[PDB]
Amino acid sequence: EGGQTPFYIRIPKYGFNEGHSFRRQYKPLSLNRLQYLIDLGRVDPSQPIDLTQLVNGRGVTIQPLKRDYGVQLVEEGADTFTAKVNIEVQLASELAIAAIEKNGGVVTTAFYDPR
RNA sequence: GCUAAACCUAGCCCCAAACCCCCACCUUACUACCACAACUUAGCCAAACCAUUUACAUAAAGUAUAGGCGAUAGAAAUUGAUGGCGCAAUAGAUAUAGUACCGCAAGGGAAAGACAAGCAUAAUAUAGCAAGGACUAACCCCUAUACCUUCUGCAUAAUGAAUUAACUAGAAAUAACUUUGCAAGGAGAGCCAAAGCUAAGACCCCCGAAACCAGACGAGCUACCUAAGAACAGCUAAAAGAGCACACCCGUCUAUGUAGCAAAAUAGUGGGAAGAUUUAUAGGUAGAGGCGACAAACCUACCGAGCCUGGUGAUAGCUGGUUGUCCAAGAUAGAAUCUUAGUUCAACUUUAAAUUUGCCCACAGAACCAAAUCCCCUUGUAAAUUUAACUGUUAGUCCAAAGAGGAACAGCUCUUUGGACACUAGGAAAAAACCUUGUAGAGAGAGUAAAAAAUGAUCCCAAACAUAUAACUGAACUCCUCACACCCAAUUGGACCAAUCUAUCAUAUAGAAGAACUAAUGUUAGUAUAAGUAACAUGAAAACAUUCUCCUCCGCAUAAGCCUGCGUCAGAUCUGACAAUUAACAGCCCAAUAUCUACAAUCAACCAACAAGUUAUUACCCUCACUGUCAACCCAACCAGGCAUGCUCAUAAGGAAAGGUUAAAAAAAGUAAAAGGAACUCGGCAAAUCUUACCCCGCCUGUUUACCAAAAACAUCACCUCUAGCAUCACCAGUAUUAGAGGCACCGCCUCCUUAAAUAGGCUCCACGAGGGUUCAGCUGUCUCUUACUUUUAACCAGUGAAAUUGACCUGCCCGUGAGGCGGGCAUAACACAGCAAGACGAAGACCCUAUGGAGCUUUAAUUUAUUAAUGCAAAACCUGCAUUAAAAAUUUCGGUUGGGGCGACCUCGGAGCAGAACCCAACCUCCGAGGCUAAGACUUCACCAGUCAAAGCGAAGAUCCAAUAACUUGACCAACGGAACAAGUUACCCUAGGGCAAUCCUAUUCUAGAGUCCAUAUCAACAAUAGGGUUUACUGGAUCAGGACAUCCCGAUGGUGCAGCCGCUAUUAAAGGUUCGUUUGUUCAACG
Ligand SMILES: [Mg+2]
Ligand SMILES: [Mg+2]
Ligand SMILES: [Mg+2]
Ligand SMILES: [Mg+2]
Ligand SMILES: [Mg+2]
Ligand SMILES: [Mg+2]
Ligand SMILES: [Mg+2]
Ligand SMILES: [Mg+2]
Ligand SMILES: [Mg+2]
Ligand SMILES: [Mg+2]
Ligand SMILES: [Mg+2]
Ligand SMILES: [Mg+2]
Ligand SMILES: [Mg+2]
Ligand SMILES: [Mg+2]
Ligand SMILES: [Mg+2]
Ligand SMILES: [Mg+2]
Ligand SMILES: [Mg+2]
Ligand SMILES: [Mg+2]
Ligand SMILES: [Mg+2]
Ligand SMILES: [Mg+2]
Ligand SMILES: [Mg+2]
Ligand SMILES: [Mg+2]
Ligand SMILES: [Mg+2]
Ligand SMILES: [Mg+2]
Ligand SMILES: [Mg+2]
Ligand SMILES: [Mg+2]
Ligand SMILES: [Mg+2]
Ligand SMILES: [Mg+2]
Ligand SMILES: [Mg+2]
Ligand SMILES: [Mg+2]
Ligand SMILES: [Mg+2]
Ligand SMILES: [Mg+2]
Ligand SMILES: [Mg+2]
Ligand SMILES: [Mg+2]
Ligand SMILES: [Mg+2]
Ligand SMILES: [Mg+2]
Ligand SMILES: [Mg+2]
Ligand SMILES: [Mg+2]
Repeated sequence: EGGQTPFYIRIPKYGFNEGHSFRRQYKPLSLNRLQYLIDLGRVDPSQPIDLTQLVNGRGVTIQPLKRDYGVQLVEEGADTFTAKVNIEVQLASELAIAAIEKNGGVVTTAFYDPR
């Protein structure tokens, strides 16, 4: 800025990003999307839905190398979800647990290390 | 018509593949043959200084991490791995060649081979950016201030260009926009994804410093030193840095010369010339180093720090450049910044896109203490806001107005409202800034706008006109017939396109790219201009055998250097062949071991000194090989220069000062000069003559700034001060009467005259000085005052034949504007030749300012102790590690506004007038101080960063980075107060890039009013007023020639007088003519005869 102290140096530091490379990330899998994938025949609800079968149906795109650890079910679309699925994900809000149980479904949260 | 112009390939560039190749020679390299050794990149460069710091498959990932946490730097785990839209002789390699040539050396480093400019055929005719309108007609008429770049516009204010041809300067990401594919997914793994992804398309130049660091090359020049050599006539004087003076060395003063004979010479005049002298030969000292009788002197022509290669395409807020066509939008609020020669933000500009209000604006409304301004309903309009994406400009000039500063002036600094300029056109003379006028083309149509004067110094300046009806003239404005994108800088958008290559046709559609030159003191080649100019050369006659005239510190030889460089023949105006220089002279040397090796040389004897100057034994009975041998010569680019020694000392040797002519100027050298003899001049410089006296400085001889200073500077005997008790590489084969480092400079003594005239001259201390000043006498063309002759130059004829310079020129004078070129007058047929120097701001060197350029010097400016030296502590009598103290260095910097730059103040924030009435507006203008939590909406110091107010609701009544921190957070400095973490004084040695209508007053005319023995006018004439003219520092003369005005000093004419008269005094008129010589001195005057 011509010698005047630059704008990006007169504003104090704060840990907006400290640790960002190690804060784990999870790709959402909304119930809307799960229903949409089930209907069009991409995932198969007559077979346990793990991460492999979510990806082999191109339902979510997992990036291991960017510190994604897995999927998280999100409550969006709890209404209108009608499917009997045995889904294994890496997180779940209690509303998603409900949405999967109310229709006679089992949901289990597993863990997967980056390797 | 010459000169030229043209061509193809010889080769090369980038890839792929494949791992590539007889003799002599380290001594003086290219020479057959005898007794030591090799083993961290600093820094240019970024941080806009600089100091820590700064780069040398794909993906992960520009992530972790490092970092004045600034600039920037930056992993790993894991993943998986024969060809050419190339050049084609200024290109491609530098290449026909690392040759020629340059340099001592390291090293540098070429060229080329196959009807352009310039001229001729054919010189020109008043006048003028060389053209345009035209015209029957080339000129004549009217119009018309060259181009680029930089400053606000620039008449050329300044910079650049002789001219042609060739070569020569926009490379790329982050987003965005456009067009395709696919679309909740895209992508040929890694990435993105709340319509996004993938692909393509578009956008970021060239030349130039002083410098820095590293490694090489240089002491054949010069500075000094070493070894072993050489020179120094004659006279005077006898052991001396003695006197006069040759060879030799130096270089005082003047003149010539200034691209010269010479990148420092020539001629004369000069200093030394037995010594501290001069000099040939080999060796040594090497660049922050050497050497230095210190001058920043010299180290291979350019040294306040050599040269070459590399880092290097150094960097450059600075200068200069930046190449096809056409159209369109397009300009002067401000803030911060080691900042005002620049950058970033804003404001303004541009494009694409979205949306709906934008501008003008009455009535109402805005405070207590003149102009106008603000705000909106309508109305005339069609624009405005918002979003996405970039560049560019920024502290401009003039005019009207209101203010502040300098008078209410100085064409003066600053703020504000408006206009114009940097855009077109017409007017006021020329004219950026006044008045008139804009949207662009063709017309041999038309209507208008503005627009005319009244009553001191070269040469006045349109010519004229008192009285025939007021209208006409006049633009690119407007109308007319036709056609329309077709007149701004920086910038931005768009439509076209020259030429080349590739794909397909086989000029088009595409794709590419070394893709376009009126301009960089651009580079290379060609040819011009100055120019057939400056300059150069061959003694005479002849019968080519010879004779004559004149000249030389020259000639012959050796050495050094060079290497066939005027011998014959044959071809030309130099090329080839042939031939040569014969060793006795000179070089090329030596078997070993021990021994010795005290006393000079000077005609070497007298006196006298100091600087002190080979063999005995052992081994060998071998013979002349090898090389230089020439010349007109070497170092200076080819040369009035440089070059050691021996002998000839004016020549037995060697040469030629005049191409022919005439006898102009100016110039150069020389000779002569009447009377006077320094009156010249800064000065007796030069020349002629040869004498004297003093004063200042330095004791003397000597040395120094190669190439502007030879001195009053350096050195020097003598004296003094400081340090040092001693081995084999200097001091030193030395030892306190010695050695090194400093100051000073023997010795003795102490710690009013001058001239006619005058600003000049007048601690003791002999001798000396190209030192400085003064004087006597003489001398002389220095001068009063020039003149003649000779030589060179010169001018002409003949031969040979440059260079600076050059935008184009068809190249006048006077006045005005701001000048050969503009305006108004005047002049004007064309053309050589020789002169001159008034003008063409006619073609190196200085001075002021700037750069967060460079290099220094000093320090009590900041940082360091790495290296050394002392200690101190551990380590096994010496070295290693750590710490402290010092010296020695090393790296680094020099804030801002300013009287007239310096001195001195201030530098952030706040309040009052300028800024009278929303907002804002400068000051080194005017006057003063300070250092509870949550949350709708807003205001703001014209950016940002900061800053400010706040309904409701819930609870109680001076920045960033760093360190200490558990913390809740915390501070100093940053006051140069948007802040480098820590840096001053100075450059007379500096280098590069660049910029350059007077307050106070002087004088004359107006009231006379005051005086003058009476009386203003015979004189001063006070203040003031009206006139023409300047005052810059504190808090440029002289010679030479002079042109001009009159405001007249003289001469001329006239009036009054208190001159009763010449002369005086004032006043009018008059510029044809004239307006002296000297002493002292040089802000230039003044004084004096
Ligand atoms: Mg600063
Ligand atoms: Mg720097
Ligand atoms: Mg070539
Ligand atoms: Mg070449
Ligand atoms: Mg021609
Ligand atoms: Mg001119
Ligand atoms: Mg020029
Ligand atoms: Mg020598
Ligand atoms: Mg550059
Ligand atoms: Mg600057
Ligand atoms: Mg326009
Ligand atoms: Mg309104
Ligand atoms: Mg028009
Ligand atoms: Mg074509
Ligand atoms: Mg080009
Ligand atoms: Mg050129
Ligand atoms: Mg001439
Ligand atoms: Mg001549
Ligand atoms: Mg021989
Ligand atoms: Mg012999
Ligand atoms: Mg001989
Ligand atoms: Mg002879
Ligand atoms: Mg001759
Ligand atoms: Mg002649
Ligand atoms: Mg005489
Ligand atoms: Mg002397
Ligand atoms: Mg002397
Ligand atoms: Mg001639
Ligand atoms: Mg004039
Ligand atoms: Mg002439
Ligand atoms: Mg600066
Ligand atoms: Mg500097
Ligand atoms: Mg104020
Ligand atoms: Mg302000
Ligand atoms: Mg603000
Ligand atoms: Mg409240
Ligand atoms: Mg500052
Ligand atoms: Mg400031």
